Amino acid sequence: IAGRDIESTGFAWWSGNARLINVSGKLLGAHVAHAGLMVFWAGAMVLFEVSHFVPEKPTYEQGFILIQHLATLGYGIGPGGEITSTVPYFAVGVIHLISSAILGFGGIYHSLLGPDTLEESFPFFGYDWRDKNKMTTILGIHLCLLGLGSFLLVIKAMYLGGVYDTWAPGGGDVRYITTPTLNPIVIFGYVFRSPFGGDGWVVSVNNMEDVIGGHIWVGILCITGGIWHIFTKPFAWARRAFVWSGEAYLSYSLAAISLMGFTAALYSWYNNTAYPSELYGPTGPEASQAQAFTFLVRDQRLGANVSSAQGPTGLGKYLMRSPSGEIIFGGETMRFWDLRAPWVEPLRGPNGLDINKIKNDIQPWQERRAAEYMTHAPLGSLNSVGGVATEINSVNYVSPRSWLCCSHFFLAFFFLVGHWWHSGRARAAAAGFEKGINRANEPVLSMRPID
Amino acid sequence: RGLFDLVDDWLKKDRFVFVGWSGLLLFPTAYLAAGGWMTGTTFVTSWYTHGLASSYLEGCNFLTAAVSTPANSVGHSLLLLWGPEAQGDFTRWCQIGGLWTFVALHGAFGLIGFCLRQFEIARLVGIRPYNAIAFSGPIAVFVSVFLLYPLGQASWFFAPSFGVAAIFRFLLFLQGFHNWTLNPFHMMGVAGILGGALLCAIHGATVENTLFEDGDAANTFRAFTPTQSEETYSMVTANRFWSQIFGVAFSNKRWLHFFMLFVPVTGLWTSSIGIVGLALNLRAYDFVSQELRAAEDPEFETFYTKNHLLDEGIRAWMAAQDQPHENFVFPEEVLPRGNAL
Amino acid sequence: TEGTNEWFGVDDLRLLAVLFLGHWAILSLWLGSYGDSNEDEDFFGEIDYSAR
Amino acid sequence: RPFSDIITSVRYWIIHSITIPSLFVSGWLFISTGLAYDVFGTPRPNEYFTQDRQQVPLVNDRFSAKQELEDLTKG
Amino acid sequence: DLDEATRTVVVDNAGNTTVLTPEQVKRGKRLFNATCGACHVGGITKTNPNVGLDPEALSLATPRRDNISALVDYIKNPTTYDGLESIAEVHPSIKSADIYPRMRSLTDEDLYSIAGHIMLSPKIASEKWGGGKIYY
Amino acid sequence: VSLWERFCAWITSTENRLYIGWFGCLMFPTLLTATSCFIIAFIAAPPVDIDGIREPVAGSLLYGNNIISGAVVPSSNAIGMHFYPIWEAASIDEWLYNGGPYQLIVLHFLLGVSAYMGREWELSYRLGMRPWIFVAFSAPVAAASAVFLVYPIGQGSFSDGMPLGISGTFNFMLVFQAEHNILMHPFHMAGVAGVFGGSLFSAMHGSLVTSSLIRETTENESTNYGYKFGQEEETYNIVAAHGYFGRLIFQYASFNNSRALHFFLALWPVVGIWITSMGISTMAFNLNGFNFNQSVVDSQGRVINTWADILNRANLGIEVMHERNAHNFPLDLA
Ligand code: CLA
Ligand code: CLA
Ligand code: CLA
Ligand code: CLA
Ligand SMILES: CC(C)=CCC/C(C)=C/CC/C(C)=C/CC/C(C)=C/CC/C(C)=C/CC/C(C)=C/CC/C(C)=C/CC/C(C)=C/CC/C(C)=C/CC1=CC(=O)C(C)=C(C)C1=O
Ligand SMILES: CC1=C(/C=C/C(C)=C/C=C/C(C)=C/C=C/C=C(C)/C=C/C=C(C)/C=C/C2=C(C)CCCC2(C)C)C(C)(C)CCC1
Ligand SMILES: CC1=C(/C=C/C(C)=C/C=C/C(C)=C/C=C/C=C(C)/C=C/C=C(C)/C=C/C2=C(C)CCCC2(C)C)C(C)(C)CCC1
Ligand SMILES: CC1=C(/C=C/C(C)=C/C=C/C(C)=C/C=C/C=C(C)/C=C/C=C(C)/C=C/C2=C(C)CCCC2(C)C)C(C)(C)CCC1
Ligand code: OEX
Ligand SMILES: [Fe+2]
Repeated sequence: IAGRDIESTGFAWWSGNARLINVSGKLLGAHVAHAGLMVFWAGAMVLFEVSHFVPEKPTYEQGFILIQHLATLGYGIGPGGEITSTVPYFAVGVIHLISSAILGFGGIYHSLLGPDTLEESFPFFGYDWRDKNKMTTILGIHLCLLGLGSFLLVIKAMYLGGVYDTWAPGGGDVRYITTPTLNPIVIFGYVFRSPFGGDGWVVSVNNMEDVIGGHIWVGILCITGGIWHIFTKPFAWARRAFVWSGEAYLSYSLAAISLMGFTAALYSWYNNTAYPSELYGPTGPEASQAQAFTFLVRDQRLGANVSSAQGPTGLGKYLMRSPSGEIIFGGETMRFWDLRAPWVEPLRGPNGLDINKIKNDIQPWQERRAAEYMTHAPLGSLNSVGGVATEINSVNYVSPRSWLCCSHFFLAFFFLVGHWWHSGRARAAAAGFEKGINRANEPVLSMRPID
Repeated sequence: RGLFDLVDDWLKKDRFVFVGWSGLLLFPTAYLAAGGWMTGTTFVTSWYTHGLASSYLEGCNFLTAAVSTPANSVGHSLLLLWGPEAQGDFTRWCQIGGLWTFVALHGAFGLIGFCLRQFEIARLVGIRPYNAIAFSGPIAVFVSVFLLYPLGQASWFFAPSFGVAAIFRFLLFLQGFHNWTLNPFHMMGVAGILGGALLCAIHGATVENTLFEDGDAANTFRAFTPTQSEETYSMVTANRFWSQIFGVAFSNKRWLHFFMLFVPVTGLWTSSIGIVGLALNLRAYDFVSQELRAAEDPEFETFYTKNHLLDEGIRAWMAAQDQPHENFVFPEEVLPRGNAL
Repeated sequence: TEGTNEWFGVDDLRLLAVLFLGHWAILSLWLGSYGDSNEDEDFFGEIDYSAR
Repeated sequence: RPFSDIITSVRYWIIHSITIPSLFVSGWLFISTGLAYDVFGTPRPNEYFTQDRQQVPLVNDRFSAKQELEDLTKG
Repeated sequence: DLDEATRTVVVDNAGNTTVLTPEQVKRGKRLFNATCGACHVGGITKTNPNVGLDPEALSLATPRRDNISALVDYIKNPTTYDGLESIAEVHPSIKSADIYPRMRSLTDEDLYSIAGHIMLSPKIASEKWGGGKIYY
Repeated sequence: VSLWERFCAWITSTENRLYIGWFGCLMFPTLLTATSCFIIAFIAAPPVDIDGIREPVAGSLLYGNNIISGAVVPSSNAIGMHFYPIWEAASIDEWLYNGGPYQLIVLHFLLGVSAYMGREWELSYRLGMRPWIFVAFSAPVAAASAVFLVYPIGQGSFSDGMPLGISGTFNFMLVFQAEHNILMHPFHMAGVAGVFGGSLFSAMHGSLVTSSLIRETTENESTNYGYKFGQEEETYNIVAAHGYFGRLIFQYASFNNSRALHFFLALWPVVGIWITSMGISTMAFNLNGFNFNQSVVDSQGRVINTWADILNRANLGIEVMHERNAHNFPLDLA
């Protein structure tokens, strides 16, 4: 049991995977076995969702999160969010479930039986953590694979079937993206804009031509950055600034994956382009504009001239003006005036909502679309009671947007705590006082009196 | 030798659970208070006192089960099982809320018996009785909330019931009817409790991050002996850290640990004073100068006056259900609503 | 205009000038210590204690 | 006697393989036979409201509380 | 305590009365909460609160909707509150079941159970059904 | 010997009265900006139209408030989550009308208290300490970012952020209970166990050290003069405190390890405040607390109320009265 108890490692059982820091072969097996777990869950969860699928309900009313990712890719999906087959969703889960046995075998092979260190007999795969040239090679190899995977989405959208475009003319449907936006001022205009309202940093991508053109650039950058890190060694300013240890590299990824987790959460909450509302339900902004649209249509049929109808406060009851001047929906939903849902954009001119198009040409599909979005707002309880916190127990519903955003906001915060844990520790373990203060030469004692 | 001395020798014998003379009071009364609470939340209803389901027999979970207070009609009766309301009938005793006064009175003598236990053990171990002094905080909370607050009110009905969501009702009842957040004695209580949890976290993390290297393991828990004389952490480094981070640091370990005692106990004692005031409805309800200004100037709005409209909503929408003995029939036209809600 | 999609909020070229001039000023001080530093001097630790 | 050496001895599990399931069954039979409703006066799901009383029964008298409850629990 | 007397609901416009079987009651609550409950929770209408499912509002529709047969006729063919134009394109119905895929697998026995749940619920909860948040 | 190296040596110097460091280059300008703007806005700031309905709420002392009722009122609902700096406001009076000072204070406070956290890492590194004091401070930082930033992001408006005032805080709490049922959320329950337990363990650990102090003083002088700053010896009998608490409950339930005990003092409130910070952050996206309204049902089908239903009647009273002119439609979806 050498290296597997506290007397040889100095680590207890609860920090027991910290014994894997300097044994590269077992650390390899830990990562491919955990890779086998994520591929297992991807297979098992979407088979659960295929098995529990009913055709009468929309896919956001059934508590699903994974078949809407495949429907956005274009499988089994029809016009307007119609799910047609569920045989492509079954197949994706079988490939992911069968492949987890291969990753699960290579996990427990390299963990229990394979060589504990790769440096002696497999010099291409062996590494020291302090080898800055070898560590940029692993980073560069895995960067080219992320560029190749970003090009797979481009290949899927441009050549192999297309992706679901909720903005498509004729209704939302699967569409080949023929002209992706390659202009770097447009594409990096998402990366360098404000994160705040109206701007909405990277979440505010609003058409599929900017999505696929962004994944071309991400595919270009990751491949040219992968070849860059394979070929080169870190510059002298990089070598002065980082800690070159295994726990330090972990804490760099923990900070980066926490920033991505906060971003993917707000994708789920705000974006209705890559997360179409026919699949994920309406967004928070979308559902309250659907309410103001519903009672505008309700009261205009009763003969209200809704553009002149004064509210209780003196603002517009139905139509008011945004602080920039656009004609928006009135009420408390004036905060969500940046909402650009696909069922309300047919009524927008350059000045905001067009008044004659609201008076004359409001289509019955729009009144239906706003009606189910009003009644399936992302508001619900932990026991999945739909509605506000004062609602009674009859509706069994929580939006998938609310499940996706809350879980990944929970996870992204704790992974930022992991960045703080592991970067504080790796900085102190590199300097050599992570086990405590030396009694012989305490640093504060050899300092000036502090006053 | 003497018969008192043989019993005093047997009660203070070092065994698995120390009994002592205080265990003659604590172990009966705390067992009946805990066991009476488990009996009420599992089996006993609130259908005749409050009109509620409050046991696991009726479908409540752990959050919504309670031992509810007696009916308002019995007043401040002790509700003895042999008393003039139940008259020995155990079933009728549980239905009028007799288990509430069972749990509250045997729980009151359990807290007396537990604080006497802290005095008794400290006298035998030979230390100072500061843990019994610190337990006066929780005793002052229980006495003032569960006993003194309903005694100043109309009946035991307005006491907190012994449940999770029943306590949550008591929190919102005292906002709507008493404006208890506005009370400066609750505010001193919030400062002592959040200040106590702060002092727990800072002192816990400062010791753990100013530890001395006393072993070679990265696991630093092994490098401590319970009988060692050296300090296990650097007070000079810990004082140096907080003097430059915060400007002010502790320099005395004795004053530090007394301060960890002082802050939450003062918070429980100051909040017990204001809840004795709410027993007599001597509440911090209104700032009259803002109420007089907002009466004659109908645009003067503060977050203060917005909170009074929330309280008038609470007092009208919950009063028919929360005081069912009173037969409050409010028509929908008299219930205060905002627009569209 | 605040809801418009400007790079770093730069709507006037005054703001682009002070971003460059501010960042290049501390860069020029920092190059007073880390310019004239050899590129081929490596180390095999987790941390380097090279010079000042 | 220490604790963990008791619960790992097989004599402990000879005694408590009979006594623990017999108490778990006896707690189950306390509910299954409906005895717990009669001991504590808890309403069964049938008997929150009766045919005569469609309202929530409250006790409005202190000293005839035993007799008022007997009239509310006759049906 | 669900006797035959509470389960006795008016079945048609002439005033004849039928008893719902316990299968009609249990399945009718399940189907109503799934199909209709997002807009019709507790008997209110969320998207048009002037037109509720309480039996007084059903009494004042111009085809009087206080029956099992008249409620089933509304699900197969929905009209306005005065019955003058059809609202099948904005209400879930068998007439627009190509529009609403939730109505696509529904027998007439299922509509009988759903109409049973709308008729039985005021007999159980009188003012709570269609009463809104005042009786929550 | 260069100018930048002499500036770096002063910034990272542990001989300054307050440590500055490189996080203090972000901490000191942002927090002094937010402190200057808070004091001026709390004393003298005109009323703010918070709900976007041109009903301005007074928050400052010169407009008739006191310490309890005074607040820095959140931004306008018409602004929403839009960035509202001074230079996007066409006059300072328009910026003051629309709740501009709230966005300036909150964004400089949250930047400055994250830099306060990194400053706590930084001094521990220059002093040779173990690093993780700033991980404990991450629990109140996550709580401040939940009620000031994250809950505005999920609700889509800085108007739903917590007001910078005493009575505005209670208004924030009550509306949150009506709209999210935070009391029935288990993450607030773990937070209450974090602060009730944390102040229990503070009073417990503080009692047992004070109970077992060693004789070093007389009856005339204070007991705290038995400790000398910089002494090497232990100042209290930890065997006597363990023998007391081991007889108070039972022997196996007491820490004899002082390092394990002080770790438990750090972990219990910090994990409890971490969890309740992720309750506010997940009720930001309306994943609310437990809804047990009308869940107990008798044989006929009638609803038997519970204590959750009486709690629901108090939630109904807040929500029909909160923001009483702001709503036009029957559901508060914001
Ligand atoms: C993601 C989960 C995960 C993974 C992949 C690992 C992986 C590893 N751990 Mg870690 N560990 C984990 C979580 C994980 N751990 C957790 C949660 C804890 C706290 C309890 C620990 C505490 C811990 C300690 C204290 C130690 C490790 C050690 C190890 C390493 C060797 C294990 C070994 O040799 O013992 C042999 C293990 C067994 C004989 C158990 C057999 C279990 C098998 C794998 C189950 C397979 C079932 C599966 C269905 C089979 C599918 C087969 C099919 C695909 C063909 C290995 C790389 C050791 C180490 O670091 O060595 C240097 C070590 O000392 N772990
Ligand atoms: C990919 C991310 C990642 C990786 C590879 C590591 C790896 C490591 N961590 Mg780090 N850490 C991380 C993220 C990560 N961590 C995060 C996100 C946090 C904040 C929570 C931390 C906080 C942390 C601390 C405080 C410590 C480590 C330690 C370690 C080392 C040993 C871990 C071990 O054996 O635990 C074995 C696993 C267990 C004992 C089980 C953990 C108990 C979990 C919480 C119970 C599960 C609850 C629930 C079912 C799941 C969570 C809720 C769910 C909804 C998400 C190992 C190098 C230890 C170390 O520093 O060694 C040097 C250590 O003391 N980590
Ligand atoms: C991905 C992480 C990973 C890495 C870095 C390694 C690395 C290694 N493995 Mg391990 N292993 C893994 C996963 C991994 N393996 C998996 C998933 C399995 C189950 C199939 C195994 C089962 C396994 C066995 C049984 C053995 C090894 C051995 C080895 C060592 C020798 C390499 C070799 O055989 O020549 C190089 C190999 C090739 C050039 C052939 C490559 C063929 C593969 C299938 C191509 C993969 C396709 C594509 C790149 C990836 C598609 C999937 C992807 C999208 C996820 C080397 C250290 C040997 C060893 O440790 O000896 C003691 C050994 O006997 N591995
Ligand atoms: C998984 C993604 C990933 C990761 C972890 C890394 C990690 C690293 N990169 Mg690499 N890189 C990547 C993807 C990645 N890269 C991709 C996709 C590209 C193509 C765009 C590059 C192109 C690249 C270059 C050109 C360099 C690095 C460098 C580095 C190393 C330190 C710099 C740093 O990260 O500070 C983060 C710092 C910033 C985000 C700001 C940097 C600002 C620079 C220094 C201004 C200098 C001006 C210069 C002309 C650049 C023009 C752009 C400028 C206007 C911003 C570090 C190992 C540095 C290195 O040491 O290479 C060997 C380096 O010089 N990377
Ligand atoms: C004969 C007849 C007729 C038969 C009838 C049968 C009959 C008689 C039955 C009666 C049986 C009956 C009920 C008796 C049992 C008695 C009984 C237990 C009743 C009480 C009821 C009850 C349920 C009690 C439970 C309450 C309880 C014990 C809770 C405590 C829980 C617990 C484990 C707490 C520990 C908390 C904790 C870890 C705190 C430590 C943290 C802290 C800051 C410590 C500080 C600290 C600690 C140190 O350690 C040292 C060193 C120092 C420095 C220091 O700072
Ligand atoms: C190392 C280690 C570890 C780990 C482990 C792991 C992580 C593993 C993994 C594993 C795995 C990851 C596994 C997997 C498996 C899988 C499988 C085995 C599969 C199978 C499949 C099947 C059989 C299917 C079938 C089917 C079909 C085909 C169709 C449909 C139906 C069904 C689904 C039935 C632990 C933690 C313990 C600790 C110690 C050490
Ligand atoms: C796909 C897509 C897209 C695209 C995207 C992109 C193109 C991206 C990019 C991205 C990017 C481009 C990013 C960047 C990032 C960065 C970062 C994140 C940074 C960081 C930094 C750091 C971390 C640093 C630090 C430091 C300092 C500050 C000091 C010194 C030290 C150190 C170095 C540590 C779009 C939207 C169009 C659409 C949709 C889809
Ligand atoms: C009232 C009364 C009485 C009675 C008393 C007693 C004697 C009682 C007892 C009772 C008891 C004494 C009971 C108990 C019960 C208990 C239970 C029922 C418990 C449960 C628990 C649970 C279920 C928990 C859970 C868990 C676990 C197990 C582990 C993991 C975690 C957790 C925490 C989740 C008498 C006769 C005096 C007469 C007068 C009146
Ligand atoms: O801002 Mn503050 O509180 Ca949230 O819900 Mn809608 O918006 Mn307003 O009302 Mn309710
Ligand atoms: Fe201590």
